[PDB]
Amino acid sequence: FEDLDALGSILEEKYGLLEAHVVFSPTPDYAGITHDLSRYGAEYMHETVKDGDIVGVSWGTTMYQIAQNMQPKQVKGVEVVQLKGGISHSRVNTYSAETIQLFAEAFQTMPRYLPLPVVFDNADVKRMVEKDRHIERIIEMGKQANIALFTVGTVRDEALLFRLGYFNEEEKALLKKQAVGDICSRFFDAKGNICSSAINDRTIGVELQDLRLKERSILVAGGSRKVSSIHGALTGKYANVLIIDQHTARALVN
Amino acid sequence: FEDLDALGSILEEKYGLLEAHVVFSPTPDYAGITHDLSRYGAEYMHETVKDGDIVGVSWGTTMYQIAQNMQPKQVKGVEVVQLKGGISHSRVNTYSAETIQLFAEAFQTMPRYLPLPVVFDNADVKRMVEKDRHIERIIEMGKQANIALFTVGTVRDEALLFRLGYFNEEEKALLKKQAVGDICSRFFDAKGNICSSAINDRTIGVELQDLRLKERSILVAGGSRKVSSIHGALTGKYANVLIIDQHTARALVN
Ligand SMILES: *CC[C@H](O)[C@H](O)COP(=O)(O)O
Ligand SMILES: *CC[C@H](O)[C@H](O)COP(=O)(O)O
Ligand SMILES: [Co+2]
Ligand SMILES: [Co+2]
Ligand SMILES: [Mg+2]
Ligand SMILES: [Mg+2]
Ligand code: NI
Ligand code: NI
Ligand code: NI
Ligand code: NI
Ligand code: NI
Ligand code: NI
Repeated sequence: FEDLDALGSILEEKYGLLEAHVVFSPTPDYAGITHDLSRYGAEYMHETVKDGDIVGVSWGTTMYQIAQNMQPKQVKGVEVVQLKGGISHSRVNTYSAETIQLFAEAFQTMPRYLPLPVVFDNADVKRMVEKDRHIERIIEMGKQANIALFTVGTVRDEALLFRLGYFNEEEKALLKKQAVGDICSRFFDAKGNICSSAINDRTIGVELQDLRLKERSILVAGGSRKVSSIHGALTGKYANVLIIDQHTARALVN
Repeated sequence: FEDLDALGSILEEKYGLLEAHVVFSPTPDYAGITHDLSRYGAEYMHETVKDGDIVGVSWGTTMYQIAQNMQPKQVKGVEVVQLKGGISHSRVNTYSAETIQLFAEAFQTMPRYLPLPVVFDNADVKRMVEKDRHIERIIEMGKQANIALFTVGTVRDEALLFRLGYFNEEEKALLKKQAVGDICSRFFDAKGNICSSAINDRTIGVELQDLRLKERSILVAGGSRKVSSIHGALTGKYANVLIIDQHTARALVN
């Protein structure tokens, strides 16, 4: 038995967080953890979002589970914006559109989509694509967002970001060796530093340093497979609110 | 009363078509015509598509109605590919994804999406985007397609292609004055000639001259608002199969 409050305050002081929410999940398996964290993430969002908020959302399996658990809230003037594009160049679907739809619906608004892949083949195309005024507006809304909600990814073989046709096998091998994970599809190492300036320069979406400026940058993540990823993310100070299970919390404190 | 067979053979000889299918629609209103043409289009597709076919589909209100009326067919080895991207930069939705999903489902396959807008801000970005190998593959499948299904659009104020954030007001004014319509979002005049090489050079999707090479290039269109558009399309020889109502057929013969 962990005093979840004790673990929370330890994480808060260790990583300089505004809030650490240690959620009880009875078993250490990833599915079970994720389910419990997604549930509390949805409750936290419902409690937190208020009139006039600009809310940035990520995508992926965690974010879709949170979305699926969202319940409506009577708020006015809320904007919900996609923080990174979710277009795939493979048959694999990110469900980014469905995820943001569910969040926007909860908050009585319509989704502000970012209708792009997150990674492009080269920095020249990225720079030409990002200059489209519609894209610029969406990226600027992502910067304005006072609330950002995301997870951290892994570099496992079946990592979603390795299945979307973005990367060649040399790049995947590099990331598997040199990154611990991604936030919004930007890859960092164990110290939170950007792994590859070249790959980062091919990416359209919220910049990691911009997350540090927000009223709430909320990281929802847990499981043994994400311990190192979370540690990197927190070391980089990319989130000020952490929603985590007690197994993973203990692993980080230890 | 029109002998629909007589009108058909007249259109066939007038425009050098492989097939003209004159569909009876009792009233001249656009909704009524479109419904009847969409229904027969779905039946024609069901009858026509066979094992191994590569089928290219367009999008828009006509194409979505056809899609909604499609019934399944037990065929093997069929590919269904999007002929032009359907991403919008406004809140207006083309339903391109839902349209191709319904066609692919009918033909026992999964959609080959073109995850792009059809028009880009400038020719430089278009050229850089089209070089992505995934995009190249989809465009090449569109060229390989032995069956292409499309409508022709108008240049009315509420034309779908004027509502997607592609064009500034100067460009819309130019197109309204100088084009009669579009096939797959490429604009032509009354003689079937491309209106603007500049706008055409900003467009990713099936090239009009490539439609002329296919076993079946199927144009489904009717209504007084599309008479001039259809005439331009047929004058350019972009379709070898026409599905049209008897009101519009009479207007073209007259
Ligand atoms: C946007 C990509 C996510 O950061 C991550 O790689 C995948 O999310 P899940 O781990 O929740 O699938
Ligand atoms: C892909 C655009 C279509 O050619 C056309 O502009 C619109 O289709 P509907 O006329 O069927 O809406
Ligand atoms: Co190899
Ligand atoms: Co004006
Ligand atoms: Mg549980
Ligand atoms: Mg009818
Ligand atoms: Ni409430
Ligand atoms: Ni450390
Ligand atoms: Ni444990
Ligand atoms: Ni049949
Ligand atoms: Ni003529
Ligand atoms: Ni009539």
